Amino acid sequence: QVQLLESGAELARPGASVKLSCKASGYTFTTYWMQWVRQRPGQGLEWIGAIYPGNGDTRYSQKFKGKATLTADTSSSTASMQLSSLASEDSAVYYCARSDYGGDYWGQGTSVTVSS
Amino acid sequence: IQMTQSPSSLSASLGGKVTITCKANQDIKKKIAWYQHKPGKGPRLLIYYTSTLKSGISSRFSGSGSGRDYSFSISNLEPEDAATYYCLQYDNFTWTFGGGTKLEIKR
Ligand SMILES: COCO[C@H]1C[C@H]2O[C@H]3CC=CCO[C@@H]3[C@@H](O)[C@@H]2O[C@@H]1CC(=O)O
Repeated sequence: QVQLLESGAELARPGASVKLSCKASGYTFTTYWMQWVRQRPGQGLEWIGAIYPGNGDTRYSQKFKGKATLTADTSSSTASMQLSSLASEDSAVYYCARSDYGGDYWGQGTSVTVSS
Repeated sequence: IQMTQSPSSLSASLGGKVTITCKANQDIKKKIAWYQHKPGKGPRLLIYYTSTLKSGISSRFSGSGSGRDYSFSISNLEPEDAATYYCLQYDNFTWTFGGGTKLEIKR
């Protein structure tokens, strides 16, 4: 019954920004962490950051500080990730996920393409 | 926290057992998990806290280790096991994936 519904594909120009979102359904949104992960073409999974909707706490991979900003809206059970000052290397597939001892649910993944 | 996975890729026949390893740059207190990522599917959690099997996951999957060194194994290899596997440390409220291991099956 549990699912994470991820937002659609994005196309942006260099220097622009995009905001991806993920709506949770089937579990208590405010008592678990939500993770954001990146996967560039032909590369492995990379952690971006996490947010705990229940209190707004966030944790970031040092590499993504200044690039990604995580937020959450408890009334809509939605978590968002904003990517700022987009560049070529940001072109990749992004996933949202709640993955812990109690459940493992991932968004379908969405592409962000950065081109002139 | 850095994670180094080995091997980067391997080819094995059905019915056999394969083992992958992961090394952290510091003691992660057994807070390691293993994920399977099959092309066309989202990542899937298999093992956590080093040796605990996730509910609903086949007992053919197992893990062991301590300190900085951990291992993950798949016994009785099946065709559906073809995928890329990743270790994931989750200590200190952070996540760090290993580089991944691409597992290919032989027939
Ligand atoms: C980085 O996110 C915040 O830290 C939490 C990460 C969670 O990862 C899970 C990964 C895999 C399997 C099982 O549960 C892990 C979970 O215990 C871990 O919790 C972190 C927060 C905490 O330690 O309480």
